[PDB]
Amino acid sequence: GISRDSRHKRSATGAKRAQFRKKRKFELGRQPANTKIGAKRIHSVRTRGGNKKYRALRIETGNFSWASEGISKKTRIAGVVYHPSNNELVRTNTLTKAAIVQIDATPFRQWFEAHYGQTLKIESSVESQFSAGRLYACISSRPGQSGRCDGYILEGEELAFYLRRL
Amino acid sequence: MKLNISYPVNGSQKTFEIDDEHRIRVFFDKRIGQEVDGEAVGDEFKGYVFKISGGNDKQGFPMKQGVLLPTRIKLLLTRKRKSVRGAIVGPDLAVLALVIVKKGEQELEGLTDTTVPKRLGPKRANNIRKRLQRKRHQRALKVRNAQAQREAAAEYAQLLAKRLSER
Amino acid sequence: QSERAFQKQPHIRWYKNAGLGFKTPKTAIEGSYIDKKCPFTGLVSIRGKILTGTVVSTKMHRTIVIRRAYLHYIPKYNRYEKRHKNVPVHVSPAFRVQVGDIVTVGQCRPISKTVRFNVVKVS
Amino acid sequence: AAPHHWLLDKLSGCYAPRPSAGPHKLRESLPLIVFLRNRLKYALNGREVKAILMQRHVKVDGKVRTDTTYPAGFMDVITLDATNENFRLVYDVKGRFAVHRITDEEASYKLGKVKKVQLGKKGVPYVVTHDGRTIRYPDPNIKVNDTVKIDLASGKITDFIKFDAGKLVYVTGGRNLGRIGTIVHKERHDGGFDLVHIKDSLDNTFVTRLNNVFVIGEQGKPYISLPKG
Amino acid sequence: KGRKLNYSVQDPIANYEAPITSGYKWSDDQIDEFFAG
Amino acid sequence: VLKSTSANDVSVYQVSGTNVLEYQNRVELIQDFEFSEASNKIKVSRDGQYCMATGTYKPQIHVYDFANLSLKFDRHTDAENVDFTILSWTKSVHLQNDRSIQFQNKGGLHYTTRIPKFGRSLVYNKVNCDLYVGASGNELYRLNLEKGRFLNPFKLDTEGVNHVSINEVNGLLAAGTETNVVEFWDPRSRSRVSKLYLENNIDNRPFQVTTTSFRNDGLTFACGTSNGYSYIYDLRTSEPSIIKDQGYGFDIKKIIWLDNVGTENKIVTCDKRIAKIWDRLDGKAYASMEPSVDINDIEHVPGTGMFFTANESIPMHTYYIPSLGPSPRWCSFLDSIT
RNA sequence: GAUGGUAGGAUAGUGGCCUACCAUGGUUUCAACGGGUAACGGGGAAUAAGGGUUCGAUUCCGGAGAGGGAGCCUGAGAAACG
RNA sequence: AUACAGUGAAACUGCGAAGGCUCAUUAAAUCAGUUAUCGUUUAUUUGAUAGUUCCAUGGUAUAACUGUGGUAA
Repeated sequence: GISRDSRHKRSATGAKRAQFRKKRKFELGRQPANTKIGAKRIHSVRTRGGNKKYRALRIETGNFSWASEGISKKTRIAGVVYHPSNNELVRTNTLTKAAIVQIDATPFRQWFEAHYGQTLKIESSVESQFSAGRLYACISSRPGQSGRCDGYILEGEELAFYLRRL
Repeated sequence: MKLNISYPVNGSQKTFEIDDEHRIRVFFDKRIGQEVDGEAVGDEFKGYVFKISGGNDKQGFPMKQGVLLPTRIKLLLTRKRKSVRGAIVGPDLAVLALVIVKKGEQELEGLTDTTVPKRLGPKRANNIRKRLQRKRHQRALKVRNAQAQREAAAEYAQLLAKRLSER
Repeated sequence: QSERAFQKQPHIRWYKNAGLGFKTPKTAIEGSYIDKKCPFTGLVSIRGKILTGTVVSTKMHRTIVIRRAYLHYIPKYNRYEKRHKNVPVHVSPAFRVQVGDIVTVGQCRPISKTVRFNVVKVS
Repeated sequence: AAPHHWLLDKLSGCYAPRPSAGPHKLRESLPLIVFLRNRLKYALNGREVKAILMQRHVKVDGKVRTDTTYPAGFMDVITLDATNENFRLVYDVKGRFAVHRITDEEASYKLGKVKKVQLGKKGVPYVVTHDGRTIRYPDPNIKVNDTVKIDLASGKITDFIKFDAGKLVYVTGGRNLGRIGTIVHKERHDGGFDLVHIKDSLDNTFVTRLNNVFVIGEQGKPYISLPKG
Repeated sequence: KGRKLNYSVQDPIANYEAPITSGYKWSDDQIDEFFAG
Repeated sequence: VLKSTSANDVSVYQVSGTNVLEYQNRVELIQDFEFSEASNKIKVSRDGQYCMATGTYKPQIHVYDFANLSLKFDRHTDAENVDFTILSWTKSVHLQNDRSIQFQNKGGLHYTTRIPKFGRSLVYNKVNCDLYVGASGNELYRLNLEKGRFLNPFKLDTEGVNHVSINEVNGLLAAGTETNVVEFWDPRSRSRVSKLYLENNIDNRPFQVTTTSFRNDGLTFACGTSNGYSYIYDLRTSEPSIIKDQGYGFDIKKIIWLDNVGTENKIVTCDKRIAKIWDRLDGKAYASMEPSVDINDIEHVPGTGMFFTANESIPMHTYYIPSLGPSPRWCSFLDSIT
């Protein structure tokens, strides 16, 4: 990154003759670490005293949350199909916040068969993924700042809310 | 060339100015760690084996163990550009360091037949082999700290309970 | 009321109150509008000072451009040249503000490059 | 290089003593060197005021706090052991620090304006003041700008003065800094020039802010003693 | 489409490199009789 | 003596592996060869030294002098890179993951320009000096280094292109698209000449061609896919091909020839985990180079038998083959240690 | 990026601060935007002096620089006079 | 004072220097006050603030130091 200041750009009035200043330390834009899938490597960068910041690049073990009961359990990552904060970001298959990524939902199968007995009330277009294995789930946590991959599962309303999109 | 030689377990080390470089040519194009014989560096020390351990060349520049390229190169060490000779030994070493790991056929009145002792015995208890009143006071101050703080906290939480009952 | 991706929703339908003499309309308490930066449900909290004036343009959405003429006691040429000010402001689910419409706003948490004020009243 | 509040004579020096960090701010306090040395004159220079600070005569707020630039702000009761000196220092009517002399039963406490009440962590009600005494558990009816009375042996609130219409208020801040009389008017606006207004000898009127004013008692009965002329 | 495809002329790259005369070691007739089909 | 992996009656060696008495018999070739936990892309310059390796987090440039066996510098560039080339020595051009293009010099960062859409590949033309940059969509752009203009961008098919390359001895512009068509343009005419279609016999899903290459005879063309299937092509009966399924087959990214050293008609293929090498006119594997981690891409040093990968680990692996050729003049005691 | 909206990146965090997508906005005769110096002078920036009436106390002219641009590192604080 | 015991060159340590010249001309954007940050960082100052235990004390590896040396340095 470069900057965080209004001095390089124009305001709501249209001004000119900028030529302002050598940029300070507190306009610090670090490089955009597009977090991907790999082996888990988090860079421990420093800022503002001992404010360590976890910059995750190759995180896997996503803690994704069963919605209707709120069961955040551990799984892997496959790939993001739709994220128009950059439509090339899904072409390159990175992993950022608020992305809709696919999960092999085998521990969710284990929890359902463990606290319900039988195997398969829950919606049908996610029951198809209960059968097959890959369910859609959206990342909540920030791997570029907190270094973690947490998320929430897609269950019904939010599922169709994304499936009608793409 | 000069050959520094070290017999480590006896604690002996001495340099020997060996001219007549076809004696020297046994070491040529052999990098650090690879062993050698006494047979092609000398005749009076046969059955000898020396693990080489670097050496400053003329212009004094050291070699660090195992890079490549027996000329001089400019690396980054403890980070700034320092000049360092390559690990492989060639014709232009001033001194070359050697560790003798087996005595062969002749006694040496510098290395074998003369030796130095060590420095001094150990100081730590476990190094000599191979408090409890503080343990009283630590535990007593810890249980007293618990019996002060964890009781006083509830002792003003009950005053909060009195304010909540009166409110 | 969902024309964009990424789970358009309140962020924890939801309802709160900034207090301090400004009402929350019943659709803004329990209605289908999201209230992302409208301070009644919102994510922002109120502070600062509250300014009042009529408008000039409400052309783009979530842009309320207030005008604010005010008295100032000029001592230089001993006559009052009349004031005029401008401030962009995000929408609220209480009034489609047209030309005229003296309204007031409270200072909070810079939303765009130049907006710190969001509508809390219409009269 | 000085402020106005210290009552500092100009024929003193060149470098003015910056107070160190502490309870109060820089702009609303006087350190101990400008207190003892050149106001009531128990010293002649910095060397001997450091000497008596090492001797530890000062007992501000019941603790010793041996420091030269310790920022004694509003009504920190400076206590000196020899000749039982008890000093409550308040504001006069023209902006300076009038240091009134009090007695032991009055210096056994102080009062403090409450700034905010918090549900901070683990269900604990919470109160701060201008010296930052985070004391546990007041009643739920502590609004902003009320007045707690600190214990000064332990830290507990002993008495409480509610801020409402008809209370004796002290103004520290803005162009009303250091006035007493608290009743002509009440006017709470919604973000500025909001206050209770203060009388004069002819009962004149005045405007200030909420945070720049704080209560000291009742209409005729403050349990603080005040100096006179 | 503001910063998207500015068809301007830029200062440092106007003589960043220099061309070559013969270039391809083949002939253009070799191109034509190379991919006639 | 460095250990060798098992293969088909042939030996390879790695230097700077994940595993590479050992501390006191270290075999380190290039000092400070390690990045910040991954690697983007490595390539060796046309002259006998100065290899360049792009960065991973706070991405750098990392020029290594081969005649000094260490690092020269690391210009921390502004954004994360995907593709670049080297233009002789000191000049080089890069493009990042955003649609911006950097021009590094001896002083570094001579300019930063942009392309209107997100780009994926860049090549330079030695003849009349226009870099062709392949991006997403209908758009294959030019930035000519003569007069710094822009040129009349090449109209593609729908989705775009994964790789562009021009032929060396005659200039035939390749562009590996998504819909199996290879879209050969002519660097003379600025028009299409052919729209060759790629076929198979398995047809799992509609693969996209990701790697294009030529060599210095100017008659054949090496083609890739998004499935782990190498392809050869000639003008001689250009509709079929010879194909090479690979035993894992995710996405082949680097297919490069051996057209300048001995042991001829041999080619290196490289997908995400493995990089193999086989012979022309039969399609039988000469060797393979299985590392302990995935591969971001590779490169092969000219004149000799050594390879440099960019991977997803902390160091980069170098792979020496003492049967393909010798070790070069700056590594001229690798044949003495192993 | 002009003006705003949605999301992400980076942040110490607010923020078109940067990028994807979308809308064609926004300031102005109630002075936009632009023109220069006794802008080595001015603006209280401050002390005022018991008769000097724009001399007469000071903070700051603007930002930079440690041979020249570039990149990196340290720290509660830095794009370090070391 | 036969495991330490005072002077103390040279070495580790705690800190020191804790704020100094020249050059091209910015019109409330340089500056001064003020509102706010439940929109944020914070060493030091000050007030507060910790409850998971199956069949008498834990490991080599480096200095300083000796010893052999290289180099004009």
